[PDB]
Amino acid sequence: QPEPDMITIFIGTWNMGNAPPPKKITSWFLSKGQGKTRDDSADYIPHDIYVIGTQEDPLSEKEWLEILKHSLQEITSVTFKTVAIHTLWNIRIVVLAKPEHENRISHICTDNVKTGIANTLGNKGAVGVSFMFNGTSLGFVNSHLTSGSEKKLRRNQNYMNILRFLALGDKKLSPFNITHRFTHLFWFGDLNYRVDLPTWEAETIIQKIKQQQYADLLSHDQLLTERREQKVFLHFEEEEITFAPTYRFERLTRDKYAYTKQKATGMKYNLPSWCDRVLWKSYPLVHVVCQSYGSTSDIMTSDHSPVFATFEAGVTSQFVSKNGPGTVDSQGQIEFLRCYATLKTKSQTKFYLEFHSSCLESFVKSQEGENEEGSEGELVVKFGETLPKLKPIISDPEYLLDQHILISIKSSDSDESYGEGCIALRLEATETQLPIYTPLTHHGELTGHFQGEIKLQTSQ
Ligand SMILES: OCc1cn(-c2ccc(Cl)cc2)nn1
Ligand SMILES: [Mn+2]
Repeated sequence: QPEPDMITIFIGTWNMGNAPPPKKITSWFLSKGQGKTRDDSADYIPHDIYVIGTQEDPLSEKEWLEILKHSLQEITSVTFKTVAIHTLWNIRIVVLAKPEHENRISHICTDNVKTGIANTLGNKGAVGVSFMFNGTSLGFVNSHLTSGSEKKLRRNQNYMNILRFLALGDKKLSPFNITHRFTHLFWFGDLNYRVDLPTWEAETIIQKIKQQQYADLLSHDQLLTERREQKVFLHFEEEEITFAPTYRFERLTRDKYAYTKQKATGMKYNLPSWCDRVLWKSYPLVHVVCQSYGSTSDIMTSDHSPVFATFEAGVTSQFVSKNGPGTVDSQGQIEFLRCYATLKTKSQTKFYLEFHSSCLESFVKSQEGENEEGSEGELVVKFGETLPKLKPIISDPEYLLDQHILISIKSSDSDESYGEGCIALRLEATETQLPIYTPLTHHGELTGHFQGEIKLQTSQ
């Protein structure tokens, strides 16, 4: 029974509005309703992994797991296995997988982050799950960010705190945050970004929605505008939105947006918004294709509609050779030529690189680079031909071309990372000098770039 090279992953996010779900929620898991929906012909075909994020979830873990498993069994006739469940207050993540994957899934981690301070600490934050699926690392974040149209900068701060403090994946990857630890990272939730249009335009927005004319609304979506200005979710993807705003509905129908200020809203307007979102970030040149992104029409217990997204995701096998794991394969090597880092820092410390990859027995430290003053005031750290030759554990090109090298540029003075990036080994050629490039980020913000050339030697 061969190992898969692709799986499908269902991501769901639903702010349940502290109400129990209705008796049938199968439309969510089938990707049916509005937007990019799943073909009817696929309805019986189970996804490999279902990741359910809820916010304002009033249920116990046991109660929700029973509903989820019985929903999936009804759809697929498969009894899904529980990989992980983690709850912070009323923010929950459930990961379910087909039973055939039980011996493919390992290194399961869970964590949460509480955002805010005093007044603003106690109900917002994020839960996350990570695990290995054979050779592939997968991370999942469900966040409930700060509410309110006039709090986009707080949401961006919440994002920055979650990606800095959520402790998932391989703890040896000490320079790297969750945005570099996984082959595929999915980040979803009630992100709470709003359509930034005047209050007076509420009924205009509603009439645009009823015409299915979303363009003038999406052009004011705070998440899209903050992402375009590189304020949040740098280097993440989101499928095009083709479904109506998922908030704020009158409960028990979907015919009515409830936007007006009420004592119950703290006298705030809740103009129709795409609060409920799914984004992803995958290592360079790994297959990931969004196959659905939409909202249900028939689940009306909450003032939010559920959102679904499904993905094809490339996965690799747990590779064994005669040599690695547990030794190197002399027939393999990774060389870096004419490499330099460009950093936004004012600092004048010397810098060194660390190279981290599961194709190495352990991470590799470089010698210090040569600082030059770049023309336009930047710091250029030149490594030229000084970088260590990396010795992968397996030389087979079917393995090595699927791997990735994480790079951290660290201060010699403090050993603190000034920038992290990732280089794919999925090269156009072996034994050939080829350009490489990654942006560098630190705690999610752009700090520079790393570029040069690479020369990969495989057994072939
Ligand atoms: O003790 C290790 C461990 C493995 N798993 C697990 C559960 C469900 C699936 Cl589908 C796969 C793996 N849970 N704990
Ligand atoms: Mn950090």
